[PDB]
Amino acid sequence: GTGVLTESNKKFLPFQQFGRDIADTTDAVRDPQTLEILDITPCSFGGVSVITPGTNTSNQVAVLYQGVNCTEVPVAIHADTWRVYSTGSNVFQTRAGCLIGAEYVNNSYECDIPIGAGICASYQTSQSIIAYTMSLGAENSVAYSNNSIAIPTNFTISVTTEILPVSMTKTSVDCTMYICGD
Amino acid sequence: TMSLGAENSVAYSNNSIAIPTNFTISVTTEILPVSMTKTSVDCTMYICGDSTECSNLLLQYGSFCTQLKRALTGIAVEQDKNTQEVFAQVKQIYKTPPIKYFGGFNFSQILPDPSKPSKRSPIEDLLFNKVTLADAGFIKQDLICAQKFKGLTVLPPLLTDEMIAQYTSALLAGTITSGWTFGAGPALQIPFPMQMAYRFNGIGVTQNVLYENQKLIANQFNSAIGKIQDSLSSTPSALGKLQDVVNHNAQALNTLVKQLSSKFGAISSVLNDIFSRLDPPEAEVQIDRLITGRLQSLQTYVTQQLIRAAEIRASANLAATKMSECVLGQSKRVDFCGKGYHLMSFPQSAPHGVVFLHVTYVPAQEKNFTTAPAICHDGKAHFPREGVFVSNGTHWFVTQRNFYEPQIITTDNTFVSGNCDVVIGIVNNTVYDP
Amino acid sequence: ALGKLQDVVNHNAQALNTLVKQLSSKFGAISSVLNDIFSRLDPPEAEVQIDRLITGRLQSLQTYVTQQLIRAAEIRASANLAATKMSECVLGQSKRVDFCGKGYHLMSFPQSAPHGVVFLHVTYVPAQEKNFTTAPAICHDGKAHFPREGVFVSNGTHWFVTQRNFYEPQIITTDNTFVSGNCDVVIGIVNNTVYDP
Ligand SMILES: *[C@@H]1O[C@H](CO)[C@@H](O)[C@H](O)[C@H]1NC(C)=O
Ligand SMILES: *[C@@H]1O[C@H](CO)[C@@H](O)[C@H](O)[C@H]1NC(C)=O
Ligand SMILES: *[C@@H]1O[C@H](CO)[C@@H](O)[C@H](O)[C@H]1NC(C)=O
Ligand SMILES: *[C@@H]1O[C@H](CO)[C@@H](O)[C@H](O)[C@H]1NC(C)=O
Ligand SMILES: *[C@@H]1O[C@H](CO)[C@@H](O)[C@H](O)[C@H]1NC(C)=O
Ligand SMILES: *[C@@H]1O[C@H](CO)[C@@H](O)[C@H](O)[C@H]1NC(C)=O
Ligand SMILES: *[C@@H]1O[C@H](CO)[C@@H](O)[C@H](O)[C@H]1NC(C)=O
Ligand SMILES: *[C@@H]1O[C@H](CO)[C@@H](O)[C@H](O)[C@H]1NC(C)=O
Ligand SMILES: *[C@@H]1O[C@H](CO)[C@@H](O)[C@H](O)[C@H]1NC(C)=O
Ligand SMILES: *[C@@H]1O[C@H](CO)[C@@H](O)[C@H](O)[C@H]1NC(C)=O
Ligand SMILES: *[C@@H]1O[C@H](CO)[C@@H](O)[C@H](O)[C@H]1NC(C)=O
Ligand SMILES: *[C@@H]1O[C@H](CO)[C@@H](O)[C@H](O)[C@H]1NC(C)=O
Ligand SMILES: *[C@@H]1O[C@H](CO)[C@@H](O)[C@H](O)[C@H]1NC(C)=O
Repeated sequence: GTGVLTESNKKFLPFQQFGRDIADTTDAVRDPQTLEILDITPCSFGGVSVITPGTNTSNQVAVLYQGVNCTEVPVAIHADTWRVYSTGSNVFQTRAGCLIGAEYVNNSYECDIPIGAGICASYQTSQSIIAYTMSLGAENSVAYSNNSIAIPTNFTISVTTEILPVSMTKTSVDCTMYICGD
Repeated sequence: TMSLGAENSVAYSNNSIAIPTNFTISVTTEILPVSMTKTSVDCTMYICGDSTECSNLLLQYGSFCTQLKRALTGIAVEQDKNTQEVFAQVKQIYKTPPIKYFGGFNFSQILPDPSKPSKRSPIEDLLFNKVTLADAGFIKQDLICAQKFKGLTVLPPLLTDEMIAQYTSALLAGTITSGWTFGAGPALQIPFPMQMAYRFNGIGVTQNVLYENQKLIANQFNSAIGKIQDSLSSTPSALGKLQDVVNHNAQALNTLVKQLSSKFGAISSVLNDIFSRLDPPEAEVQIDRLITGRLQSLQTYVTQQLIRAAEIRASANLAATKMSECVLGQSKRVDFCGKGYHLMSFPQSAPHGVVFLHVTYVPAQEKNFTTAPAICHDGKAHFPREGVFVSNGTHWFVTQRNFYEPQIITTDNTFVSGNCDVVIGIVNNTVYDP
Repeated sequence: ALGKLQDVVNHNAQALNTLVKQLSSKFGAISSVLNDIFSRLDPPEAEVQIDRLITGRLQSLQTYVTQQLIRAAEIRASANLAATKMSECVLGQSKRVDFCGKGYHLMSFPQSAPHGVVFLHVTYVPAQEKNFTTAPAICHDGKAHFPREGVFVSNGTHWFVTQRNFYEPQIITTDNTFVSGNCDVVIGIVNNTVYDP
């Protein structure tokens, strides 16, 4: 196989050799010399996701790692050449992972680049790419009272558009010549 | 053999009308899925796990693994848009007034609880406890570890449940304090009993009924809400419609992951075995057959994922239109917003779905009467302006159509057109003049 | 603003271009060109390698069609919505809220777009609110007086009856209020004079 040989914590039976997961992949192996449990776990991985503004605007980017405590993405470095994203200058940990190269702001605006779990980044002001928490909308508290009614005294006619697709394009394929050219 | 129902028979005749003399407030329930889990898969290590040469050979097939990822990301962003359009239909974030006395109605069971750490209503908490959902992209540090080790991943929703509950509470406060005016422009406060009087007036029942049966209506509403909580708590199969989504998603993921074990006719299901214990010249062919089988499995998986995404999107559009017509207004489309004449609706969040509480009006206690289409007073037909011409006996009166309340027949609630010889069934009666 | 239709066009172009790119996939065979394969193999070997390409390109075609069927189902759902709107919105006035735009519906006008339609929903939006003091009824001679259509409203001293959507104060006469009962059972009733015309 291939993976990190790792110190195990489970127990086999006095005769068990292999250990299997649901999809019959070798989870643990009986050590050859010593009668010790040894677990085979694929060496850690995950998607690499990159947050960018338009290249028409900038060329610096943030990088989001899905499902990592951010204490292992420096563990799994390219050495073991773009380091500035593995190492911690601006490291913010969220439910989706940690995104490096983006500054966490204690404010809250509308959403531009959805990150997940309520966080979503943007590119603002001395220019950096910020990450903040979404804002639902302007706060409001209507003045309820049991002998008070608000009646409008003026109106505004307003017209809005609504785009709707109706039909797609009608294609047609030639099985014989596509599958089997001439 | 199936029984279709209590076989009944209504006593039709041509001079008889049945008018209810009482009513009943009935809170119904309706549970709708909105979104599903946002999975994402990578070929390179699902198919060719830790096998550089397998990756190099998979490079030949190539363009396939951009269709897969493209479809999956489309589905994920579609789920996010579904949630946006179902819930984010309010401009501001309204707040319930600090003091709660809405004319005797008791919304304690639907408004959020500051006591809980999560500001969810008792009903929302009960729903969340009732439905058991799998890990929603929790940071790894179970069945989830099996899938997560094959490149199969679940992304977390962009809308955390707390801010979904914030949308829900904003909608509740808006519809309680303002009415339907907050969905058609700016919020306009109005006392709740007057709002509910308008809601009666919009189903053909005058408001003098509510202003005189306010206590009964409040008590019935409170008891109905309590019974809703008890019923959807005790019965475990009440909301299996949401559990179906989670079951299907986890089940498809399990089938896909353990499908990695099939050999598809090859000598072994693990590639290093084929590479060490077999000659490369046809090892290429054998592992190519394995790759074709696994690509077929992924393609099938995403085809059912796409069909189920389309069905969930249709359900989400239905939920969004129910949120618009039912919650933000008062619909006349019968059985759209619950069995009976629609009064109000109250949204309540739930995992991967939403649940409404359709308040409706149901007549209770009928009574036979003798009716006429018109009344001939001085050789002129006299039709009812609004209502019916019932009569317990020689006492012909004019009531409204949905609640028995007799009135003397005068020239104010009666309009005249014709002579009393064209109408079949006209009845001689006096029409008092004020 | 109208990228919804451009999305359809782009999806169709991409879906129909991945097929054209797919022919350059050897699919486990020696090469993805039929003539070379037939010109460098004995009849028996060719069949084996060719079957690889034929089966591969067939699969690709099914993958493309199935997705076309799914997309056509989505477009049909969208087209059924458009028809419903054109009928209840362009050919009538709708009472379903947020169906024909936000606000109370007035009119709608269709305009033709490439592979789609766009509507111009003419709505009505109240603008300038004004706090008032209201009551459910008006006890005059011991009898409650409920508004025939509208709400009771006072500007601080006098009481009026106005519409529910536009401040239009009126003197309270007996031609716009209906009597129902006596004034000891409704909570919130207030004294006032109801004019007799
Ligand atoms: C291998 O040699 C070591 C050296 O003492 C011994 O302890 C161990 O038991 C041996 N392995 C086996 C399988 O006997
Ligand atoms: C791992 O993540 C948890 C939260 O899930 C956090 O509390 C902890 O500090 C992180 N690091 C370690 C070494 O556990
Ligand atoms: C409004 O509510 C307050 C407190 O709930 C009460 O004191 C007052 O009398 C009410 N106004 C009415 C019923 O007109
Ligand atoms: C109503 O609003 C319009 C602005 O759209 C303004 O021109 C007009 O004077 C206003 N009328 C009143 C009576 O306030
Ligand atoms: C109407 O029904 C309620 C119970 O829902 C009852 O308390 C009341 O007495 C009834 N009124 C009449 C007139 O039957
Ligand atoms: C409203 O109902 C709740 C039951 O959930 C009850 O605890 C509370 O006392 C009620 N409110 C009043 C004012 O009685
Ligand atoms: C009217 O009388 C008929 C015949 O007795 C009866 O079946 C019906 O129930 C009565 N009306 C009502 C209350 O439905
Ligand atoms: C019918 O109802 C009217 C009004 O309450 C009453 O005057 C009359 O006595 C009733 N029918 C009879 C018994 O004549
Ligand atoms: C009701 O139907 C019967 C049966 O034909 C008929 O004799 C009677 O005249 C009808 N009543 C009226 C008011 O037309
Ligand atoms: C109504 O009265 C007129 C004259 O008063 C009479 O000719 C006619 O037959 C009467 N009809 C009924 C149904 O009593
Ligand atoms: C109505 O009164 C409330 C509280 O007194 C106030 O916040 C609001 O601005 C008032 N509305 C208008 C239109 O002045
Ligand atoms: C209320 O309206 C009446 C109109 O009859 C007017 O005489 C009075 O001055 C107004 N009061 C206020 C406070 O606006
Ligand atoms: C209305 O007037 C009557 C006069 O008999 C009086 O008894 C009652 O208290 C008045 N109501 C209010 C709210 O002032």
